[PDB]
Amino acid sequence: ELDQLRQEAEQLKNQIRDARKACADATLSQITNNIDPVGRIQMRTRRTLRGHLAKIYAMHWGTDSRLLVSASQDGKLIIWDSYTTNKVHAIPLRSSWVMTCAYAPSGNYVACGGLDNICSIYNLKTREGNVRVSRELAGHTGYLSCCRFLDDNQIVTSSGDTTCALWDIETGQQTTTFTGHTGDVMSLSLAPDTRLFVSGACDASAKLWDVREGMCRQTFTGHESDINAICFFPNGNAFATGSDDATCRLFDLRADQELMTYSHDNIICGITSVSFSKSGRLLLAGYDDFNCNVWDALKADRAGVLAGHDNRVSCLGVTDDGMAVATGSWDSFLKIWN
Amino acid sequence: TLSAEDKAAVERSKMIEKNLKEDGISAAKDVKLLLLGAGESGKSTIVKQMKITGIVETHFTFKNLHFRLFDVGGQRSERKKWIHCFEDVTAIIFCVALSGYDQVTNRMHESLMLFDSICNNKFFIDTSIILFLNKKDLFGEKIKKSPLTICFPEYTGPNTYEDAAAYIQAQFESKNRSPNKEIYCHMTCATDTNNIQVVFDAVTDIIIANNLRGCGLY
Amino acid sequence: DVQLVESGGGLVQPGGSRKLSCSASGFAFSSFGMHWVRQAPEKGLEWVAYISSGSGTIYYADTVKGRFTISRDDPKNTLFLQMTSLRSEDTAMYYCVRSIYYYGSSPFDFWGQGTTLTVSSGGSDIVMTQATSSVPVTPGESVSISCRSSKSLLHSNGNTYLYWFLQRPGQSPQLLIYRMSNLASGVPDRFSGSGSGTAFTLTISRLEAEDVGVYYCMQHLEYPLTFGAGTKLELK
Amino acid sequence: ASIAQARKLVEQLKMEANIDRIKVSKAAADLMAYCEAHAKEDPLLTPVPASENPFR
Amino acid sequence: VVFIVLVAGSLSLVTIIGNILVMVSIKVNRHLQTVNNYFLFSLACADLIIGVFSMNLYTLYTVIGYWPLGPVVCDLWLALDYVVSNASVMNLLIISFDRYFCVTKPLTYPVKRTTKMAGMMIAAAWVLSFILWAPAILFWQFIVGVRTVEDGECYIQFFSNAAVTFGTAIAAFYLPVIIMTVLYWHISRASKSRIKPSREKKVTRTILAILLAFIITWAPYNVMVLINTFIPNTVWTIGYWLCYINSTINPACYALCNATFKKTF
Ligand SMILES: Cc1c(Cl)c(OCC(=O)N2CCN(C)CC2)nc2sc(C(=O)NC3CC3)c(N)c12
Ligand SMILES: CC(=O)OCC[N+](C)(C)C
Repeated sequence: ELDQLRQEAEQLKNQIRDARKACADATLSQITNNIDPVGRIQMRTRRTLRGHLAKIYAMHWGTDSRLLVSASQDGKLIIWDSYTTNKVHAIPLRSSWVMTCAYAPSGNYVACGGLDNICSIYNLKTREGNVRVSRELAGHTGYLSCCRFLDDNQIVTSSGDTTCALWDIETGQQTTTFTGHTGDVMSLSLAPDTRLFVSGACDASAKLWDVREGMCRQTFTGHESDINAICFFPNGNAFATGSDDATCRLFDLRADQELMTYSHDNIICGITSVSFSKSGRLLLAGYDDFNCNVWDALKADRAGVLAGHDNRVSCLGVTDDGMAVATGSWDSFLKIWN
Repeated sequence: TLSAEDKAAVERSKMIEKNLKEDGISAAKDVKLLLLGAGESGKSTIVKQMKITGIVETHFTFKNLHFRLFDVGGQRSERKKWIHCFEDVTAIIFCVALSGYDQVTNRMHESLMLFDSICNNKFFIDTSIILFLNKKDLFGEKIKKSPLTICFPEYTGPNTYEDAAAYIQAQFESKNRSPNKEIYCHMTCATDTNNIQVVFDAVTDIIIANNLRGCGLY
Repeated sequence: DVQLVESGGGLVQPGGSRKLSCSASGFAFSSFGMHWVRQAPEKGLEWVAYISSGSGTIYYADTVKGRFTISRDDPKNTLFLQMTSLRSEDTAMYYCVRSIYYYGSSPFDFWGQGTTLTVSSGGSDIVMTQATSSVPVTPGESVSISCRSSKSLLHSNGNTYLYWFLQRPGQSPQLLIYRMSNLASGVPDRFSGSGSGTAFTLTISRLEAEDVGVYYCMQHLEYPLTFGAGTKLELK
Repeated sequence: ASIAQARKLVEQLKMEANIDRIKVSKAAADLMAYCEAHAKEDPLLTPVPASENPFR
Repeated sequence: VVFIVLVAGSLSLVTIIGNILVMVSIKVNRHLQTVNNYFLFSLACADLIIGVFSMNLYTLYTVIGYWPLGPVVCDLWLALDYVVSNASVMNLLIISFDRYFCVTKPLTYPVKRTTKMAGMMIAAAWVLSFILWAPAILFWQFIVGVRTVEDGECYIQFFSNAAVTFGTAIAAFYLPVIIMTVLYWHISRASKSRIKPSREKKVTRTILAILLAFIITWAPYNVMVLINTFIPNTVWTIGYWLCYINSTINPACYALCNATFKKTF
């Protein structure tokens, strides 16, 4: 009976591929033959934030485009002021191996996680002064890779046990569980309206979930290695995925397939972070070869480089008003560009 | 100055930075080690002399030196993704059992292949390995009624004990192929005190070698 | 709970000396700045001293420098004020406040209950005026109070340092607005503020009987800190 | 016992095989329109003068 | 003689250009640069200045037979000369100190040290030398009462005057040599392998090379000075020219011995 269901699955995938081929008429690079190029983009290191000692693994902006969080492997989680290069808090951690950090949209809580299989949630506005651990969520069997806040009551985490979870903070119970991947999931991004999200695993696949019911809705498979970072387009109808084969692609939700691929022969190294700009015209991608590249999101031609790091960039993120981009690498420093 | 108040904030920031520097100085004293092995390798033994899911942190102090041991065999996940966080360690402790007679594919060959994999990794090119050969007395009983040709097809020589052990040790040390690291060997046995001093000497030697080469004194 | 209790006050003949202590229990005392704000038998508030976290910076009022001294002993979480050559103008209630300072913080949030001290018979400051002395109000009505400064309070950083307090009868003052717009934690949403530069207002909507007292405005642009006379509110 | 796993896989494929799709040129035009409309509100591709850049 | 003014001038060109092969290699390669390369950078800075100015000017001097450039301007050269010379020697002494601390305090010293610490040490090494040398040369003229130095040549005035002649020699040479010998002895002893080209031989070779270079180059000048106070005019031709050779070999000994440096051809 197993072979019958295998044949049925083959029929299903043939139907899917046929439909995807039928709905395709011309490529997006053929549509953009007339629109003018954006020119080269030059950016300067405006601020350098030198507080840590070990390598930096995560970073996330705040909502007001001024506050920042850094998570590094020396056991510290220190929030910065971007305009005045100050430190406003210094949170000592329990486990020194951290791979993710988060900042709440309202600025009241932050999160952290790592190889200790526990997502910790810290309270910043305590009446008694210092910052404290509010909960310690522990339901996974593998390590955590990416944690994102929905609101002050619920969080979404992605782990190494090939599963993702939605938590409720006041209770500590894993409200809904997302499953279906074959290998480790290593990235996650929330849509602007926070109703549905995407995740990127190490089986060269990215899936689209919905947080209300918990059902995988679309599967996209183009890559040839592990996918390491994911971010949406601003309008919530496309996203960009970075992998370990020197390639990053743009997938369309409505068309249900790939649109462009961004690779140039000079680069062999893999991606570690991907983000967009405010309007979606530019695409920023970190790399293992110690630099950051800017692509034309509609023309697919490099428009500049953000060099200036002694070691590989591991985190990357832009603000909510499009003013600055922050890059953090294993050299224990963070940079701000404008 | 034109910084109004706006002035206590900088004082708090400097206090925080002082705390970061003091914590770094305090945490610079300890020595970091990583523990690797395979099933039935016997790493639990070398752990149990130390004590007297996720990552476990066995902890001990010997002769005014602060030690940390990380056993990550419990992390049953993809290895390529969580080893890079474990670079900058002082040394890697490797456990090999002198019992290759049975299939898990031979266990000894699996251990040799895994040693080759970990020795030539991109991140661990310059991290010295301290090597432990367990079951010293069991292999002594075994070799009395078995040849080493079964483990290694190419072996030629005696079927005694010391020579057989030396052949295995040489085969393992054959894999380093780099000029800036060394493999230290100690043949442990059950009921054997001192396996902590075999680590103290190695760690001191590694630290002084790294200091000599770092200050360009070579 | 957060608690600040003072003790060590009494009737002392002029020219004497005395030591005051402020005991703290319920917060991270070592990471706070502490002030001393005093109040005459029936007059308003007057700032006295200040000590920072780590005891780095100390400031004094010009009228009390040299006679007094301020110290803290953070292992035992107690604050001190040692005063010598007492004068007849120093008969006052003495308070103890906490003044955490960072981006987005809420300084002057908790005020102690104070101690009574009585003594027997024997030009660049930012003067701030509150022309109204009292306003009679009826429950449920909307009332607006004013505080006019001398120097414009808008620093180049975009900030504007003005605070508002409320002193209920027979109690200790609370904090309502910090930096001219930010409503404090625990205070009702009824209160709101506005202004531009030197003209300041505080708007109360649907006032009830629980918010009757005297309102003070404080400047924090530069030391020394200055208060106002305070506008009183009374029923009917 | 793997029959349940295969049934789940085929059910998921059938549930994700009934999604309506738009024609690609329309999806390409939508992104171009969005990136053209919001070009004046993006302080990255068109540099902003130092007068109102807060990182200067 | 048109060749000695040319062949030795190439040495000044060699001395300057190579030090560039030291200045830039730290800046561009960025893998060679660490927290313990600022000292080599400062030494390269001093040695470059001696190579351009002092070498060219003296090459002119020794071929003329006298100094017409300036009867009064010569004080600036001498000041630059002795200031930068003492700068190089202080940098070598500081390098010896840092190596001793790194070997014999293996775990705490690197983390305790900060870029500010290295900068302060280098600044002190410069400033002590400059304060020691420049005012003394500029002022002992007046304590004589008359500027004895005529237009026949130019040199340092207190040559046979008082005991400043000894003190200057004993400090500037004889203190760093003794300190750097005892330190390098203790360092070469600490390199033995407890466990049991050995790692110890490869280090003792370098120690002997550096020590022999410094002592051999600076032996002639200082031994001349003392006995001269109480030299046929010609012998200083060779005495000064050995010190500049020491200056030009410093980028070879300290910098090129490191393995990572040689790759950056
Ligand atoms: C450094 C120096 C000093 Cl301190 C010096 O001292 C003067 C001197 O020796 N005496 C002894 C004999 N008395 C009659 C007069 C004073 N004299 C020279 S001459 C020279 C050079 O370069 N001569 C050229 C021919 C090679 C020097 N670098 C030099
Ligand atoms: C410190 C010192 O005495 O250096 C002398 C250098 N020389 C011989 C070029 C003037």
